[PDB]
Amino acid sequence: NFNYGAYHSLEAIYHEMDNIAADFPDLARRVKIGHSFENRPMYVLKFSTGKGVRRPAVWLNAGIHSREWISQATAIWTARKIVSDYQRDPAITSILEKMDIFLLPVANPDGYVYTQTQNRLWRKTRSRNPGSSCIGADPNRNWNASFAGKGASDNPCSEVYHGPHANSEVEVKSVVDFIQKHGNFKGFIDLHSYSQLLMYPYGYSVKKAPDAEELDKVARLAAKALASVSGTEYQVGPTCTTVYPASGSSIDWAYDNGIKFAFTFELRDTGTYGFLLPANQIIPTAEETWLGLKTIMEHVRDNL
Amino acid sequence: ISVCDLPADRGQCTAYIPQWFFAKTTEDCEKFVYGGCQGNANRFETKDDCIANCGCNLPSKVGPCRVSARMWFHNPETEKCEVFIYGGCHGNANRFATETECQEVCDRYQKPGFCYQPSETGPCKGSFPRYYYDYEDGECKEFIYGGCEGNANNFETKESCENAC
Ligand SMILES: [Zn+2]
Repeated sequence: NFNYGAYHSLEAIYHEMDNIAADFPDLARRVKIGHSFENRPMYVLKFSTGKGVRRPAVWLNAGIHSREWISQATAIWTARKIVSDYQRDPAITSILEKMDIFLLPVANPDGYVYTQTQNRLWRKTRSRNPGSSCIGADPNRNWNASFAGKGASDNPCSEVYHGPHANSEVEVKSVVDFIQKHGNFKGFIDLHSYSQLLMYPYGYSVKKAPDAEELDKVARLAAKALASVSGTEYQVGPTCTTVYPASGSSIDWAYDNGIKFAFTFELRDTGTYGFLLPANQIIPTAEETWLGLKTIMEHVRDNL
Repeated sequence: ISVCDLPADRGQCTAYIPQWFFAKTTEDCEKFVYGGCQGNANRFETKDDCIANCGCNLPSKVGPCRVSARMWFHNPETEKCEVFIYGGCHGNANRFATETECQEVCDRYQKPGFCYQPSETGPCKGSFPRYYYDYEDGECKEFIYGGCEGNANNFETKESCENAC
């Protein structure tokens, strides 16, 4: 009886992830991939039919920015969506048979609890860094992708502070280490909010990505599938030109590490509510996003 | 999205709608004209709403001039509103005439997450005057609580509410 149309505490989300894996031990496993600055576990749901050998997989990332609540809420509905529609929807069922889905609903647990209890708009980690009394680094400026180039601040008090060095944030290192150890990821989708954008590399430079053509095509296909639920409109493009320069971003790191299908979703809305998206929009957001996610995943299934 | 890193975007349309945006050049909240469609997230109905989004992490800025005066800014290092001397021109968004204004503006979206949920009366039929924080109004407002269940946005007095929220 988990209300997927409500925003939840970290505790509740972690627990629901556990129930999902309990109800589908055949299909879903809660794996701890690391810990946060404040020593909270980082949990992923692994979805698979491959009996424990490394298959090709897509990484679904959410909640790297803690105030972006629709992100985590969508990610956990999607956990339930994937299991509930396995062998009832040709679409996922066909994806799952070919490949594994790794889902990280709260990539920044410390920040998330901090938004729930202290500061609703908090964005960064809660790492405490020598040099300043300011707290946290922006985990989406912390990756080893033109780290510390244009598109990030070196002022620790900045919302977009890149941190002391690439992968300094243990939350980020945890994902990097785990994806690299695995070594055969094919898709990487990072969920954020808000603005309704679906973007692809690069953010650290105006340079076109070698796969820029196909990326835009898929993005647009996925954008259209998403629109086909309730009419929600997305714009598409590379990060640097669509929003701004951003150095050390996750989808750029991924793409430069041989994951071709690297996309960012900025979910709802466009500014009416902003970060404070009312709970009554979680499911509608999650339904539509699902189609865009499947479209991308189908496309990855087929290029394999 | 990092709202404060977006440029002004009037969009592709012909409307005439004055709004505010955070200007990265000057790091201050400024007026621009919106064309009613498309655009981006860096767009606010009032100056205070823009500062509440983008201003409160900036360092204090005295600026070039010396028509000096005592002002307040939200110090990101202490999360306290503190006094600084403003030269009179070219300052950034982190600048308020009074301590209270500085506190109320910068705390607008920085309250605990539970302060931003709708007041929930609950199922029960009691009537207990309780207060809750209403972010639309930006005030702790009286409401009437049923007596069981509900949520954390529920306080016995007003100063209790504004203490938490
Ligand atoms: Zn984000």
